[PDB]
Amino acid sequence: PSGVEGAAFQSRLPHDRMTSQEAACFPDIISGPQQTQKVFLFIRNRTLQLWLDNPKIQLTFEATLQQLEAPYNSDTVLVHRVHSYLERHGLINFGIYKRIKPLPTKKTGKVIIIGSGVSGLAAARQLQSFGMDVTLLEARDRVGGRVATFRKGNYVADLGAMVVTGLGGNPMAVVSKQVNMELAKIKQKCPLYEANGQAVPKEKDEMVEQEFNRLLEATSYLSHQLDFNVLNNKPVSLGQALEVVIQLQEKHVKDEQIEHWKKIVKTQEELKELLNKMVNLKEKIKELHQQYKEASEVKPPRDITAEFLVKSKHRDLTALCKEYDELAETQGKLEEKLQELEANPPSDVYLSSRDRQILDWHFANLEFANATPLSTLSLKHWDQDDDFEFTGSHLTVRNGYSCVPVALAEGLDIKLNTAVRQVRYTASGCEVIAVNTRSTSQTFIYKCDAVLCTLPLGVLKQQPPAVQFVPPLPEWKTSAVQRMGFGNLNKVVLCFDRVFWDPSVNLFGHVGSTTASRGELFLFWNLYKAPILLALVAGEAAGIMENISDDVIVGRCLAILKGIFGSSAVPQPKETVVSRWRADPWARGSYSYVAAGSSGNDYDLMAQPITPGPSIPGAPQPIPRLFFAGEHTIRNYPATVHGALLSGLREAGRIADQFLGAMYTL
Amino acid sequence: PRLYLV
Amino acid sequence: RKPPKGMFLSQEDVEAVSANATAATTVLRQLDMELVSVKRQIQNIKQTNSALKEKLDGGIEPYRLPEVIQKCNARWTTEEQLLAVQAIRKYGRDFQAISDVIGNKSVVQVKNFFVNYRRRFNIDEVLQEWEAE
Ligand SMILES: Cc1cc2nc3c(=O)[nH]c(=O)nc-3n(C[C@H](O)[C@H](O)[C@H](O)COP(=O)(O)OP(=O)(O)OC[C@H]3O[C@@H](n4cnc5c(N)ncnc54)[C@H](O)[C@@H]3O)c2cc1C
Repeated sequence: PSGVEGAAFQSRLPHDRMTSQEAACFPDIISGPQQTQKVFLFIRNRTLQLWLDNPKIQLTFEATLQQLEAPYNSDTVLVHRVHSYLERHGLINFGIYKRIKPLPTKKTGKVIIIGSGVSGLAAARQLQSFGMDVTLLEARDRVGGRVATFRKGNYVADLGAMVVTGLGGNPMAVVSKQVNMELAKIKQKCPLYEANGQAVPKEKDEMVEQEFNRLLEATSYLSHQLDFNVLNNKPVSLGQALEVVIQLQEKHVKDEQIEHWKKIVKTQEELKELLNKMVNLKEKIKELHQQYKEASEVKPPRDITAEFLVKSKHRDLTALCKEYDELAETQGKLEEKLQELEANPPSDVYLSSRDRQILDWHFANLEFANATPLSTLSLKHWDQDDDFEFTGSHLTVRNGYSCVPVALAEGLDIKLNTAVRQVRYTASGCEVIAVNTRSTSQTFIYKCDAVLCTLPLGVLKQQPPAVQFVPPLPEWKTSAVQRMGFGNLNKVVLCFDRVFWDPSVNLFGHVGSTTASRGELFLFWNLYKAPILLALVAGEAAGIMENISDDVIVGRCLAILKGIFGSSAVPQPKETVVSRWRADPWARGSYSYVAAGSSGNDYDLMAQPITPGPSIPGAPQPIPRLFFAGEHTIRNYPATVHGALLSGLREAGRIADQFLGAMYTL
Repeated sequence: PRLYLV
Repeated sequence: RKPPKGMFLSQEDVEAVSANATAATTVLRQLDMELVSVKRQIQNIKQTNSALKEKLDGGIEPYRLPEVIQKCNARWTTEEQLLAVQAIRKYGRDFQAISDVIGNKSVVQVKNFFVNYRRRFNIDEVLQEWEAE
């Protein structure tokens, strides 16, 4: 879309309808008359358009009203309510922009942000823009968290986030205009290469892939239409479901054969009954011919009875010869009907070992996309976020993704090498106890009005806990933490001195030997300016390959590449890097997935802030003190950068509303 | 999620 | 509404393949043994039929009696009358058979005879004795 309505789409909002969040802030309008609403919606959309058309400068209420028309610019308290609402929830003026009105003289309220991942940084920038005292505590020696970017010489490769998943509605599309991001499209095509090192034929390729998608759609049918979602009390995984589908597909292949051969024996048994009849007729024709012959040996003259006997036997024979000719007719029809059925048999097998191997690569792809064994994904919900995916080509940050968190970090109080150990929240406020990662006995205490926690789900999962909450987090929250899935996927960076692969092909697969190793080095990326190949380790294999040294991994890398490109066409890699996210103490995995027994609803539970008990018993209900942002908190955009980004924006708004008050609700 | 599928 | 075309997933079959731990492998083997059972039964009857076909070798060629294309006549020679009475005794009301035995009489002329000479050839007595067989 384009124009005013396109801005609403780009901002993930329906252009012609008021959202649930809008209904909360403008309950007068939404319950009011249809005319008012359309005015409101326009004002909203028009303001968004303005900010979007130029996101490198702050959009003020002045500048907004300036560029509005009649009758829309007549009511200025409406325009102000709109502008503020949008600015509060980071729909306008977010990221890196030049401020027209320099920051307020002095700050209001104090917020400690745990972790300087993208969600953290996003929220921090916002809160500071709202004029609050903000300090981030990063355990690492760098910003970005799960946005890691390897750099050496001219080699640049992302060990974490890498792909901008389409600009159509992406808040990152805004960010990319604010930051020097070199965005390059990824060409869809991905040729496969079997264990031998030779390409899968386009005949096979196209119609294994087809079967894959067909098998997926099948599981969806099991899930929704058949409601196959519980089995022995345990929730059904996607893996379980796929297995069941494949089995039912193998069963059908056999059922076809059985009823086909069963049709042959029913015709083969008709032929048997006919041949028996034909033999018994040739028996009696043999006998009757003899009798007629003997009757014709009686030379004339003969009396009438003896004359009749010759005539009789003649008739009786041509009668039986008539029948046999009609039976030889029937034999001719059934004899070709047997050659009919035996000519075109049904499918021999559902999939061969060679087929099933290529299909396992497609499962590995799915296991990569979810960063987890398909036996862990929720059947019903694994894809619950589908309706919200952005439009457009997927792109790669060619100059490295780190450029984004780094750029966001500018002008922020970030305490690097500071590992939070304990969060203490009470009715009167919060203290955060952290240590120095280097000399771990050196302690820090932080006092604040509110704590925003952007700790990765894998961290919140640790047992025994890496961070202690005082008081303990409520049962509903910890249940959500356990229920949810935190996955794992690793990357192998190979830096060569020369390009030896197809320069116009961005990615190519490798089909592994067994199901067990289907994710092991199953995919390779050529994206960057420099000659760098990037190899993915996914699924079950991801977890195990962490116990294996770099040399051994880089070995297996070259082994596969040699088999594909030539034993002497693959040189020794100048620089090599291997990720270990599950081992990394500040991640404990890669990103989240909807685990079996979980749902999208859990992601909402994660976002719900914690309100402490009262100090003095019988004193009023306190303020919410402990807030959560992060990739694992955003139901509609989990496991992404923009997801984290938006969660950050979200919490900042909620915190600001809480501590600076919402003026825009009159 | 499904978004990353190659 | 319905499974993607080519995929076969009935409510019943889902329950059957997920009845226990390896109810999946059980069902797939019952059919694997069924397939063997039927496939050897094919070759059994294919063998049985192959034998019955060799016993029909040559057809009925050395047993065919050449076509006697003769012109239908109106007069009843006393010979033809006697062939009739005998054909009646042997075939009953099968007018077609009788017509072939005599050869030069149409199926209707045979029926005609049955009424005209019914008087003199006691055709009632002749027919009731044919029934007694
Ligand atoms: C291999 C891989 C590839 C990916 N590719 C993509 C992609 O192509 N596209 C995409 O959109 N997304 C991708 N993602 C996901 C994306 O990187 C994350 O979802 C996002 O960065 C999460 O941001 P966050 O702020 O929620 O968490 P993080 O970025 O992890 O931030 C949390 C921060 O808290 C810090 N911390 C942890 N424990 C403590 C403690 N005790 N005290 C103080 N600080 C602490 C951590 O060091 C970290 O900096 C990928 C992820 C992985 C693992």
